[PDB]
Amino acid sequence: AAQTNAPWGLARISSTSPGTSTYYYDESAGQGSCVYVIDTGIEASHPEFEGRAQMVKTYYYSSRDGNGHGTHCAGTVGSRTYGVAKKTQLFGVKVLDDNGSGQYSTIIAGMDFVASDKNNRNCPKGVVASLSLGGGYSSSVNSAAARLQSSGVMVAVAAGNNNADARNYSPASEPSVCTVGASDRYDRRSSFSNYGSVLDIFGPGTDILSTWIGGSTRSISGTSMATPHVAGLAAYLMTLGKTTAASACRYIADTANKGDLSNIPFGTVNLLAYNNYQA
Repeated sequence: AAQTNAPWGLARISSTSPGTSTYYYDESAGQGSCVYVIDTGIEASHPEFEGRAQMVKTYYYSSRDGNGHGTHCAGTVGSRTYGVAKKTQLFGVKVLDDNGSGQYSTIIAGMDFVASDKNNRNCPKGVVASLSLGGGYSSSVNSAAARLQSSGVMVAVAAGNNNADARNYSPASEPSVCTVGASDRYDRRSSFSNYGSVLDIFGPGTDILSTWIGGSTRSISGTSMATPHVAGLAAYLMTLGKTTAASACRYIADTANKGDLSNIPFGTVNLLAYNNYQA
């Protein structure tokens, strides 16, 4: 399948070169997979989600996304126009309030929720969780991410936006999950992207167009935006049967575009997520 005039990040993930604008992907499109977006919620009523999104859990007075961030991330995973995996099922878990903040204890509860809740959902092709959040190092946060991964969920987490080594942030520093840095449309490391040995992969993160609340759209930047590209890619690849939740991060690294990013510090991987789709 070919989506013309796609957001640059979608085009980038199906291309061996920057500077194109068509997204190419297998029509299976993540059907039969599920992606949990653990964030500020999801505006499931947005036409871009086509009935494939729903809120399953909140820790606050509403499950609605009063912020936009979670809706944007969910859009990059799976919206019809802005998403990598256009037929996946999206499940929202609101661990962050409408100002985008959340306690680590709530975030941990949300991760353990997903590890169990997937047994209440139909995801024959596999389960992914996208975590566009983080703060300072916490062994308990890292352990919760490790549990979620161990339970059979492909966990993708943001590297962080501090232009610093991600070893000092969580859950980015957890070795067993997929830690995602951000790049721009010219294959440069995003100016804010964290780096370091704990990163597994880069995805598009600067000037990413996606869904927003109030049935709208907007372009924002962050490792928050790169993470759902990788989560959606994992769901897409798992639906194709090319990899599994336990092996998807490594498979994405194995098949990535290699050596193509600039300003990658010595010791950080130079790997850009790539679907290797031959039309």
